[PDB]
Amino acid sequence: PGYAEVLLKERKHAQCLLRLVLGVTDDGEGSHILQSPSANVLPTLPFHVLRSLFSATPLTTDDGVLLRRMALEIGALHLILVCLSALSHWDVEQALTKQRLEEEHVTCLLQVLASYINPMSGANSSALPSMLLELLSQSCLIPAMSSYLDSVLDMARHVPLYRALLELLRAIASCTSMVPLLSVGTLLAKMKTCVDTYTNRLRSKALLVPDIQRTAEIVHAATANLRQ
Amino acid sequence: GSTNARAKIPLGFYYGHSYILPWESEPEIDQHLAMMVALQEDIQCRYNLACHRLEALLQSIDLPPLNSANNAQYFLRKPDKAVEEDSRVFSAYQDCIQ
Repeated sequence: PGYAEVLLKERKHAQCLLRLVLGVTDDGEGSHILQSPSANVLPTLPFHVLRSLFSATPLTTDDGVLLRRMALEIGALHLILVCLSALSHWDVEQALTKQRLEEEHVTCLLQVLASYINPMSGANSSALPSMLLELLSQSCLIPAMSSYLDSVLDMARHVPLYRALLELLRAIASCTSMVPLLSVGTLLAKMKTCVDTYTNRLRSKALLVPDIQRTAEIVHAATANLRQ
Repeated sequence: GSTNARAKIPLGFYYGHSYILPWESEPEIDQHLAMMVALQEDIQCRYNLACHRLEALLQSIDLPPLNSANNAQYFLRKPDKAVEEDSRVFSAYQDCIQ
């Protein structure tokens, strides 16, 4: 519930998605949906609409609490975790663009999980149900993203991916039940060491990297609160 | 005695039904019948959608009766608006017949 209005904020894309889910390939205007210029947006689009939905609702309102619990009751986020498990695994540029396509899949589904844990927006433990921690412990997302967690060229390749990882770690640091899921904090110490190494390189010779270091400090303070 | 050249041979067509009959070699068939019924319903739905859009497109068309020389010049020129309308009719009719 509540997904409908946010889907109606993008009306033509909503019509294309609803025609594909009803099983027709055409829009009635003489053009196929797959041949339309919008069709690059539609594979990542419901994740975008869901991320806008989860950012739109706060944790304080009871409708949001029922919304998170309804998301667990459907288990669509479990199928998100299944997709992340199967997706965590010619031309060189074409294969790189394919890996980019799964990379914005990680970015959009991971924006979904980051907005699911913490609503963020302008900016509680009993409001979130307890079973989602257990099913994320069952999910192989956390070891896979810890492997995805080293080189400044590596963040230079995948900027939206590392941004989505960083806001996931900020959402985990925000929640009290998610700090057991991270080990991963020592790996985060390794990337903030890598950020300091690139700081040494710029002392020898973007704006996102100090913010990555700051969010790393935030999650490190969360690990200190966990150890305390 | 033929001279050497490039040879283009049409391979033709082969028509047959899928093996679902048990007695023809020498329940699953009921599930296959239900799947066939659902497939017939889906193809009927898409065909009815094509018929509706073709009917609206047919209502969009005017046709002169060749009573005058102006209608004759309309047939002779074949204007590009009539060309794009006839192309839309050709596409919708091909979808309908398939």
